[PDB]
Amino acid sequence: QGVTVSFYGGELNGQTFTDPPTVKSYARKAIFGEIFEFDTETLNSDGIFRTSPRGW
Amino acid sequence: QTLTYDDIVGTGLANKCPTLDDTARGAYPIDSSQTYRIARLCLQPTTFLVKEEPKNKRQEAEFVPTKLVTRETTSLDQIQGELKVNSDGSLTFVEEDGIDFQPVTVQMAGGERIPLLFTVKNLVASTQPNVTSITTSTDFKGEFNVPSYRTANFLDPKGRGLASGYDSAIALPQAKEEELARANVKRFSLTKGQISLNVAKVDGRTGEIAGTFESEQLSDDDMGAHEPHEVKIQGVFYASIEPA
Amino acid sequence: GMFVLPFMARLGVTGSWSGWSITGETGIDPGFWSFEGVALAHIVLSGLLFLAACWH
Amino acid sequence: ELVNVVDEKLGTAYGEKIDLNNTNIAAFIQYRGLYPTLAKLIVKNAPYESVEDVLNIPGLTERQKQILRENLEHFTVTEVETALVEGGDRYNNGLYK
Amino acid sequence: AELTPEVLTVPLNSEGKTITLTEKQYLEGKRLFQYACASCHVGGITKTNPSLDLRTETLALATPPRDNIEGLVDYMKNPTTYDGEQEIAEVHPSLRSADIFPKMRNLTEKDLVAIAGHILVEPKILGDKWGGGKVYY
Amino acid sequence: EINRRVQASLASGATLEEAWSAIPEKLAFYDYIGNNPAKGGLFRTGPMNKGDGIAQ
Ligand code: CLA
Ligand code: CLA
Ligand code: HEC
Ligand SMILES: CC1=C(/C=C/C(C)=C/C=C/C(C)=C/C=C/C=C(C)/C=C/C=C(C)/C=C/C2=C(C)CCCC2(C)C)C(C)(C)CCC1
Ligand SMILES: CCCCCCCS[C@@H]1O[C@H](CO)[C@@H](O)[C@H](O)[C@H]1O
Ligand SMILES: CCCCCCCS[C@@H]1O[C@H](CO)[C@@H](O)[C@H](O)[C@H]1O
Ligand SMILES: CCCCCCCS[C@@H]1O[C@H](CO)[C@@H](O)[C@H](O)[C@H]1O
Ligand SMILES: CCCCCCCS[C@@H]1O[C@H](CO)[C@@H](O)[C@H](O)[C@H]1O
Ligand SMILES: [Ca+2]
Ligand SMILES: [Ca+2]
Repeated sequence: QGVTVSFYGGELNGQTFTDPPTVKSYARKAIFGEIFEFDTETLNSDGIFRTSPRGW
Repeated sequence: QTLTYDDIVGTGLANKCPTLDDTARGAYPIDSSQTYRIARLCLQPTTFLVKEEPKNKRQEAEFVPTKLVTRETTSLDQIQGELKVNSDGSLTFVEEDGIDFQPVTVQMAGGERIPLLFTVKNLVASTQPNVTSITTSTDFKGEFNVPSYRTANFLDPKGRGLASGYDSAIALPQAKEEELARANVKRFSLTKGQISLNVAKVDGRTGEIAGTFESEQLSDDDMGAHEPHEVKIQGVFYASIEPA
Repeated sequence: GMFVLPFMARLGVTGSWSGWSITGETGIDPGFWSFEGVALAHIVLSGLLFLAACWH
Repeated sequence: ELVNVVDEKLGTAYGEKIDLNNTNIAAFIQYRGLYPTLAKLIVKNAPYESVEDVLNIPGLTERQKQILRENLEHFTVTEVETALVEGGDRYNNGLYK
Repeated sequence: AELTPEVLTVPLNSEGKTITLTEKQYLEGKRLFQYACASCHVGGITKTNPSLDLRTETLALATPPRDNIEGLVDYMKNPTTYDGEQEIAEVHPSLRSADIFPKMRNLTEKDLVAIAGHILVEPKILGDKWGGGKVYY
Repeated sequence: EINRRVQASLASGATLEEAWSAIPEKLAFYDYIGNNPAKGGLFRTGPMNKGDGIAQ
């Protein structure tokens, strides 16, 4: 289907990606809503969702 | 004196190639004007050797013995193909079809299991020139194809595959992908193997030959997830040669 | 950091049921008196001595 | 860079037409007259350097050639992909309904 | 929604003639299809060859065309491969092979018309379920 | 609310990049499922940052 992704605002503002692996990677994050860059190194984060103090 | 399925079933003989008597030391004449085929090629492995992976490059690694754990399911059989007479008098066997692969798992000292696709798929094997008769001095040497041990639909335990399956580690929804690329992106191996067939017995009247073989090929690479091992397979073979 | 392995090797126990030896050989058969067989024998002895202690 | 070669092939003509060098044989049911007689001959005599080479299959009847000519617009050829043609997958690729 | 005369109106031949089945014909067609055919064709698929289904669009691209009463009735007498090239009565139930498929022995011409009408009406009711397999259950 | 603000920016003549760049990062961050308290696990312990990471 020749799917592309363009970003508006944020870090990636003004950029467009067309290679299927990259476009697919952003589509996978879009099921979570808005897309963010995370530091996963400082805490050795494992990539699995946890609840907030509201939940606990 | 001819055995039935009920004579054979459960004995292990079904995984064994036919043998020839010690009196079978004859010669099978080749008519350069006649066309020939191998009506049945059988390869019965007796030893699987795996080359160790040494830490020292100055050290020459050796092939070490292994324990077969997948039982009497290892032989290649009912293989057929053209036996060409070349202009220089050499013969070339061109494999056409048959039960020409077996998945095999052998186990190294310490427990490491080595799966491989023991095979002669697409074998092309040739003798020396000027083979006017097949004798106990005739040898066949050739190459074959070794496709991926798993084919393209195979799904790993987290549901990932090449022609099917997930393309990511779905249990880690927000992990960084780069470190998982080798496990996430399945790749299909296709390499070459080499084999030698040493004729040891010939029944000139029936066109049957038997002997020993040695073949070398790579083991399973788990669809690109890790490096394969080098394997050397030794065993006995049988072939029936017919005018075609 | 091996502490009891050298004491088994000192008196002739050099192989594993899994096929290796501490001298680096492959496909050796140590019989029952592998490192594992020694360990098993000591566990069984322990249990028998425990039961004897109860009786006495 | 690591690439899934099947996903990659979906971005070529393979994802748009019947690839005479790669596509599983059930795809020939899409068009009148191709399955199973021509479909078997096409897969057996693959691969082809161009779509028109399918007309050179030895033994084709004149009616078979006409049918192929009417369907060349639905065919393509790409490089043989090992992952699609091993395992007998052109004859049975593990998909039923 | 109702099983109307319009739903029960299906192509009789390849030349644009239609035939309007009665409700009793529709019920007879369902019964006869279950009796003789559903062991392999339940829900419009084909268990012993899932590549070929009973969808109207599939039947239309068969040779000769099978998306009408005459085509389906002929198929039950003298079935062919999808390209019309081979006669397969020896491995597919038909009147021609009623000797080896005994359930065909008592099917009358009237019965074959009902079975054909069932195959054509059922996708008009069930849509993608007909020939869809388990995905659409 | 994000879409409402973007549409109001476009209607006032902003470009697409300008409209999305006007969205506060804090507002976009609420529109992400990793902050949904119904995405955790009973034994996935600790701060949300331990899962998807520290948002940057
Ligand atoms: C039943 C027979 C038996 C056998 C064949 C073994 C065999 C073994 N034991 Mg086990 N063990 C046993 C019973 C046995 N054990 C019992 C009953 C216990 C509980 C006390 C143990 C507790 C034990 C431990 C904690 C360890 C072993 C270990 C071992 C291995 C090394 C042995 C060694 O180096 O000893 C060395 C023995 C000596 C140096 C003997 C010293 C004797 C002193 C000097 C005698 C002095 C008094 C004497 C009366 C003086 C007069 C003598 C006279 C002749 C003049 C070897 C496989 C080692 C191992 O590898 O574990 C996996 C180890 O760490 N064993
Ligand atoms: C109302 C109680 C409560 C709540 C809602 C919170 C909430 C929170 N705590 Mg706090 N905390 C509390 C009390 C609480 N705490 C108490 C009393 C202490 C002193 C121990 C602490 C000490 C503490 C530390 C040191 C930390 C937190 C952290 C956190 C955060 C992560 C929580 C987590 O991972 O739990 C996980 C919850 C579980 C795994 C559930 C345990 C369920 C038990 C084991 C069931 C037992 C069953 C029982 C045996 C069955 C018996 C049956 C029998 C009758 C037959 C979260 C905001 C973490 C944080 O992020 O800090 C910034 C952190 O590091 N808390
Ligand atoms: C299994 C034992 C079957 C029974 C019972 C019936 N059919 Fe069948 N059907 C079967 C196969 C294996 C095939 C494909 C044959 C081939 O090689 O082409 C078919 C095909 C049909 C078709 C053609 C479908 C198409 O898309 O062109 C029709 C119209 C059909 N079958 C009808 C039919 C009827 C009416 C049956 C009962 C009287 C019946 N079939 C029985 C397998 C089997
Ligand atoms: C010879 C030999 C050897 C050695 C051996 C040994 C060392 C042995 C020991 C043994 C032992 C060491 C034994 C013991 C036993 C014990 C017992 C037999 C016990 C019993 C008990 C009881 C009976 C008890 C009971 C009770 C209880 C439990 C509780 C309470 C009550 C009562 C008390 C009743 C070896 C191997 C080297 C080899 C070679 C040979
Ligand atoms: C081009 C593909 C790789 C970059 C885009 C992938 C999604 S974005 C990517 O996702 C990770 C998991 O959320 C984060 O840890 C990381 O910060 C973020 O850059
Ligand atoms: C008392 C019985 C103890 C149980 C013995 C477990 C098998 S023995 C075990 O096998 C592993 C796999 O082959 C080896 O890697 C390891 O070196 C060996 O100790
Ligand atoms: C309580 C567990 C008993 C298990 C007994 C296994 C014996 S096994 C047997 O043992 C002999 C003596 O070592 C060896 O020589 C021989 O090679 C070995 O096969
Ligand atoms: C308590 C039950 C545990 C019994 C385990 C008996 C292992 S017995 C042991 O096994 C080896 C093969 O693995 C052989 O090499 C060796 O000869 C044999 O004695
Ligand atoms: Ca990590
Ligand atoms: Ca020889």
